[PDB]
Formats: sequence, C-alpha cells, structure tokens
Amino acid sequence: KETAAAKFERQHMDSSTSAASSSNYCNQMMKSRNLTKDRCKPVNTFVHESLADVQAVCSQKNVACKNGQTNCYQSYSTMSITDCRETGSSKYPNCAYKTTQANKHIIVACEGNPYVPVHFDASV
Ligand SMILES: Nc1ncnc2c1ncn2[C@@H]1O[C@H](COP(=O)(O)NCC(=O)O)[C@@H](O)[C@H]1O
Repeated sequence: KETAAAKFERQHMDSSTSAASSSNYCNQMMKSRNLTKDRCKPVNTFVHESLADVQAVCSQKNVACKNGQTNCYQSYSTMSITDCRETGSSKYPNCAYKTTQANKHIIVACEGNPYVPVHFDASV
C-alpha cells in the first residue's frame, strides 16, 4: 500500500469495527485487503486496537527482530488479534483461511520519522 506505514495499516490494522471476528473473517479480509491478488499470502495477523495504541508500541519494549535487526518492539499490554492461516485445501485464486482470535503481545518493527510500524514480526 504505497508507503511502508500505509502497507502496515492495510495488511495488519482492523480497529474498523471488530473487537474480534467471525469464521469467514480471514476469507473476506485476506481478499478485501489485497493479500490474495498475486498469490495466497500463507499467514497474516490483524490487530483489533486503535491505530494510536499500535503506533505507541514503537516506544515500548525493545526486542530482537526475527531477521536480527534491533528495531522491533513488544507491546506491554496484550492486544486483541486475529491470525489467518492458509488451509491445506486452499488453491489460488480461491484462497481459504482458518480464522483464530487471540489476546497476545504483538511485536512490530518500526522505521522512519515519524517512527511508526512497518512490519508485523510476531505475537507472544
Ligand atoms: N526488522 C524489520 N524492519 C523493517 N522491515 C522488516 C524487518 N524485518 C522484516 N522486515 C520486512 O518484512 C517484509 C516482509 O513482510 P512485511 O513487512 O510485508 N509484514 C508486515 C508489514 O510490514 O506490513 C520484508 O520486506 C522485510 O524487509
């Protein structure tokens, strides 16, 4: 989605309503957020918190990134999230996902001025 920050909002933010989600949530959202255009993106996480709350994680607990960079941050509080995982029977362009709701700490990578999330690293 143009800027890395905009791409993070498109791929990972859903405070647009849902405090949680339904059984077809990932099927709809993986498609509507354009994560099934080129291929079936195999896994993706949506965060059901305010943009302000998720942007705030960039000033919280500094942790190592999976790629070995040092610009990752873990939320002090648990956040409402939805994990989407491509099913065994899923075949492009009919991408199929399991919708898993959870409350976990998020880990995001941050970059830029202003310093904002550009990558979803993990939930713990
Ligand atoms: N530590 C990191 N800082 C900035 N980007 C990072 C990073 N660790 C991994 N990435 C990026 O992870 C990307 C692939 O996943 P993604 O960034 O699309 N995933 C969430 C997002 O950023 O919206 C690659 O382009 C990497 O450059």
